[PDB]
Amino acid sequence: KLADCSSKSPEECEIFLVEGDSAGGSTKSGRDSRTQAILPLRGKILNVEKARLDRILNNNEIRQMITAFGTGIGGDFDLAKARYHKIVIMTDADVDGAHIRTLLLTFFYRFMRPLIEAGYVYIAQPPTGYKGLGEMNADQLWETTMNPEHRALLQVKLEDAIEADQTFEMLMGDVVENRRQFIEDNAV
Amino acid sequence: KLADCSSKSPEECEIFLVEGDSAGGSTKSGRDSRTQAILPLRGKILNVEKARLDRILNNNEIRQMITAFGTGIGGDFDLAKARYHKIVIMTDADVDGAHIRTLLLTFFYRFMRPLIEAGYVYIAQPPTGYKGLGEMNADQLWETTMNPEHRALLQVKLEDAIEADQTFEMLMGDVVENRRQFIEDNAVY
Amino acid sequence: NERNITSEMRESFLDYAMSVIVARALPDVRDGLKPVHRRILYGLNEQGMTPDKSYKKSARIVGDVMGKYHPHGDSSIYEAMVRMAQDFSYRYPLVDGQGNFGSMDGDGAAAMRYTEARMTKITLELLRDINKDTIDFIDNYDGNEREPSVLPARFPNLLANGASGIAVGMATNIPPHNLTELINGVLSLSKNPDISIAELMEDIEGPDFPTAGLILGKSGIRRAYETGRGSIQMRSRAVIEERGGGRQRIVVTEIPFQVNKARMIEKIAELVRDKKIDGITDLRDETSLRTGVRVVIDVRKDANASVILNNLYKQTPLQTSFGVNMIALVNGRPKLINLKEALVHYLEHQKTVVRRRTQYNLRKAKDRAHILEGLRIALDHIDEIISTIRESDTDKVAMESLQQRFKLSEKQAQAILDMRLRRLTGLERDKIEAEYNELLNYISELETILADEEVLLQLVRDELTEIRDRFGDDRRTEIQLG
Amino acid sequence: NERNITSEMRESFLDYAMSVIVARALPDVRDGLKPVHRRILYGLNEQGMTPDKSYKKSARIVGDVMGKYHPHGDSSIYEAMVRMAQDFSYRYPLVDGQGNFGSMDGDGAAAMRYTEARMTKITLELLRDINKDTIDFIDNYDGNEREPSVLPARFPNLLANGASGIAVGMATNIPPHNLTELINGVLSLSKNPDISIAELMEDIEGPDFPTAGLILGKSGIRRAYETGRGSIQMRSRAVRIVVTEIPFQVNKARMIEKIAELVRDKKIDGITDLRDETSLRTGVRVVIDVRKDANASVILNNLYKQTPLQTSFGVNMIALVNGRPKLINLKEALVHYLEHQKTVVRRRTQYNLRKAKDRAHILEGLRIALDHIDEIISTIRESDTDKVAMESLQQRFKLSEKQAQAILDMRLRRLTGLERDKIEAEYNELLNYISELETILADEEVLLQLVRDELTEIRDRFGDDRRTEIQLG
DNA sequence: GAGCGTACGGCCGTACGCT
DNA sequence: GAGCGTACGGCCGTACGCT
Repeated sequence: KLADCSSKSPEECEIFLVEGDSAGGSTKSGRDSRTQAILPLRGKILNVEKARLDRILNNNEIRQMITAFGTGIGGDFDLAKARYHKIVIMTDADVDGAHIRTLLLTFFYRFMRPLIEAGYVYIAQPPTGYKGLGEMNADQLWETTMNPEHRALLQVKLEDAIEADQTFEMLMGDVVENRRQFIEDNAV
Repeated sequence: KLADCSSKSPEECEIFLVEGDSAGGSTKSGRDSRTQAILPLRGKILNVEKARLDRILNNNEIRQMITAFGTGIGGDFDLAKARYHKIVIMTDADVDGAHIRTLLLTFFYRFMRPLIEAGYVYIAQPPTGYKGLGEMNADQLWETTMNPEHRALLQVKLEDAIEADQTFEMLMGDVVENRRQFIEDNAVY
Repeated sequence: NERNITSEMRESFLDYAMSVIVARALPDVRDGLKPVHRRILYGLNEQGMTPDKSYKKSARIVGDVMGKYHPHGDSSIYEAMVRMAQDFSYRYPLVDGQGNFGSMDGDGAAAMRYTEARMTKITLELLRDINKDTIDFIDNYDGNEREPSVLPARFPNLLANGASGIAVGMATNIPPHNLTELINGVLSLSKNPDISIAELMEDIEGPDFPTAGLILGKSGIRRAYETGRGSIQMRSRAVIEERGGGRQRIVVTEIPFQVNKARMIEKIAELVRDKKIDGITDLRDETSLRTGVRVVIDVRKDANASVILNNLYKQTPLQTSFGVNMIALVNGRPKLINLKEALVHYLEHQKTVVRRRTQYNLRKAKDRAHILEGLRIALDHIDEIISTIRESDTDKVAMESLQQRFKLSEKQAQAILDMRLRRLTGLERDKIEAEYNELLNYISELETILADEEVLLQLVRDELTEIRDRFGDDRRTEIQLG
Repeated sequence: NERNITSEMRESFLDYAMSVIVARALPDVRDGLKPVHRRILYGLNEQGMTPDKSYKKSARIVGDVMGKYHPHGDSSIYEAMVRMAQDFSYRYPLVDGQGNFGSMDGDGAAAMRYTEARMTKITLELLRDINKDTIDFIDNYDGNEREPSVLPARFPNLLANGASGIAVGMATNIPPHNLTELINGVLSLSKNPDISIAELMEDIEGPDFPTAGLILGKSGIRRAYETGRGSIQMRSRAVRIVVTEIPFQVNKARMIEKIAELVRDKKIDGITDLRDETSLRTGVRVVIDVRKDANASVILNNLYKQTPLQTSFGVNMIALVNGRPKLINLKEALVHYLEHQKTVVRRRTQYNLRKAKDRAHILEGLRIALDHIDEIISTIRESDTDKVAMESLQQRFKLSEKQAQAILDMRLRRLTGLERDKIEAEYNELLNYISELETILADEEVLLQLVRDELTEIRDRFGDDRRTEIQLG
């Protein structure tokens, strides 16, 4: 499913994780195929803070990502083997896009933490005037979201390890009450 | 997928071949579950006049029918083993319903010919005012199509074996031109 | 640019969670509807798919909603519409379906191009007075349409048809109830704001499932009505019959709510096969449209059917729990509500709907009376009116001259310029006076309602009583004591 | 009751076959549209989704078309609309899409709730004069709506955008053509009914694919235009060898994978590596690194033979003529189209004349009413009912029932000074308009010239350059 | 022989909360 | 604990003609 870039120099290579073949086709058309790779994902991935390892390792989307990044998993992980120095989480500015963002960040936090620590994980969404990536023409997708000349990527930073561990357990973990209380306390 | 009847006396037992789970559910609700069985089919079946035996035998919908009828196929066919004395082809009065009718009759003609000869194969469609079986409520499906007291079933009859063999080869066979000429010649009707 | 992983996680999880809560999974306390259901019913209203007009294909309604209101998969709309038409799912069905709308054995509905739908007579009551400024309209997803934020809901639908929804941080599970009991409860609450739950329970005995069956005791019911949470035990209606030759058989005629009959029978079959239950010789589904639900369990000679039946309640879905968790949107926020809170919010909603309808009707009537006053002046001095218009070069001059000469408003003068020559006839002249006099009386009646809060409150009671007498039916579920 | 297996088979197969033929798979010769495509375009017209208004979501269009005209799967409607918006599929795109509408590598369009659409400027021309009694309207599937049987189609769409369809007993495969060449062909035919195909080919050189590329010779083209059938060889534009244009309906990704397959299995040799250097900026670019001292001319000729780098277009020009499928040559296609245009213009003129004559009659009565308004008012005021008022107005002023009705329906605002002058000015202008319309209908040559003038305007406005090179040999 | 495009059938998977 | 119902992802099969 991965539409790889021609370059094999990871420092200059970037991968855009897009939600569906609905954003896959347009980004594959709009990209600079020299240094930009596209990994279209089949909707919501497994919540790795709830799921057990055997279920996680047998998931074809989880497998696709591990294979594409070339770092490996925990015991065999290697940051020097990373095939891209930019892993861009591309989602829509909506309910489902927001959830996909949280599930993906959960996977990277629990299974590929040094990737965040190295500043390789980025976040991108449509610019104001659009709600979804599927609304955009490939040229606008390039000029506003993919063109390194003028784009809007947010680098994901790990500032406090204790606070992050607590946040991921509260929001994505098995205890509903902690999440319910967070919603109740921060509702606007 | 077959929703069988309680009775095991084939003489009084009837099976309705319906298009999809879309007609399956309502006929399963509307039937007399004592003597009426329902076999919902997953759309258009294989054209057995074009397809080879290996492809036909590996088809699940073809397999389900063979299993349900009991009889067997071709040389191993046994009319005395037939679980139902009425096999009703239930289709809609539309483009897709018409094609399903032709594909099913083709299967019955090439693989279960004595079933037609015994007068076990019947044809049913929605009554006037309805185009599709999915438009009908189960009570109307019962009262107009499934109730032996007042229904409209057409018994399929084999009159001329040579003329039928020619009809099935012309309409369902590999030679497009014979079919094109038939369409061209009978387009007025 | 950079972003803290913690800040992003909290922000994105909150955006997702709130959206599922307020705009997807949970119903509003006032009308008892989730966004998708409200849209289907509004869609049916605007497309004029009323009970008195012919059925239209489901694809016309689905496509319209897809469409103008719900930019999600057409299956989500169709599936929700199907359930609303199921008499085994909805205690008071909201959709009047023609064709295959699914079965109790989990068989799906036919494709939307074959099925046909329209509103039920009771759905007219959900939408009643929607175009009389009773409820607030909001822009649709693209700003091209206007959609209701809530429906007038002239019957307490939340409790009547119940609800279930899995959200984020919470879930809802409201059982359906009897409409007669509910309206009686609302009427008792309308007379005494300080009414207790125990007093309300004299009207609202407990849940009332479309699938009938039984409820074991009032302890679970009471707990659920007092707190908003409680387990209610649902039992199938089963009797022990004689087969002949000293043999016995269990006959099941009613099963619990949301229980798949085919899956329940397959569970009984699995247990007899695995030898986990003994004394069962045969098991058959003798269900028909004419005879209703009938599941026959043949019992082995000399074996106790009472013991076998008690084991079936324990080991199979023949006895199922309804875990009550009454969560609904109150002032656009999720809230765990008890029986009294549910009825209070509903009654408050009804008072607002009728007050706003009366206020709208009064504005509408006062505006029309003003127009008729101008037309009456025009008809009394028509030769003068015509001269004024004829002398004028433009419509602006004609209007200014009519306002100045006959002391008319801009609106009155406009109505005279828009008056057809046909209206000068004898019958048309009398029609205007007759309309005016009738309107004067209507305005007085409306003003009487708005001057006294008790007269308005009684109007709510009278309108609810009419619904109760029209749509109120018999209780189906027996509450055994217990 | 009983039925003969033969009678049933023949009856059911015929019902199915004719329905796929006339109401699904094949296009009408006049507008070049299959039922689903006509419905999408009509739907866009009724929903006012014109080029001058803002985009609307595809779900809003699909849902309308599905419920009002096409009771089949919403994906069938969406898929057909997506193709209409693809500049690599349609020579003259009919849908103006915003968002992901698919790619040349067979990537699908985004969900219909994400994409937006509206009509293209050229689609306005397919629908032009539809509400001027130019075409016949028929009842929709449920009798609640009215839908066109054919569109006015003020440009020869069948040949312009081409067609393909698998039916029963037959199939169609018409390639797309250049609009300038086509209108020039129609104009040449309009001046000489006895024109030969060879003469027409001086205007219409051959097919013109949106994907450009080349055509090997005119032999295949000629055979297809003469008989309605013929193989046309499409070749990629290739000059290490660099591919800049690929044949029509060829999947670039699959073509590259086919070349990659040939190199792995040692089928072809003398090639180091192959890369898809296509970008939105550079356009189609497929580069193949040729091995040192190996003949690139020989390698390229083998690629044409062994891969879809050279693909055939099997022409089979089948279209619905008088609601029947027919194999048509180039002249027949243009004759049916020109005949359709003549009918559209004649019917528009006849409609405009009825409309004008009716209005002139109304203005005559209003002129009498305004000249004697004091008497008119007295007559109405004296009358108890509208029936009495009407009978009394017809009797005194010799007015018709229609004229008297228009006076009773007249608003008091129509009594102002400027409003009486407006009625006289409209009447005098209308008298001249009627004369102009009658001149068009009295002379078949004046009508035929109007068709020519209207077609020339389309040609000058939408006509573009040829993309496909027709290589000599 | 395997795609194309109109039509129609099926089958799985993910989150989310509470049994 | 597979299922409930709102949301979203995927995969596969059938006919039909031509090449």
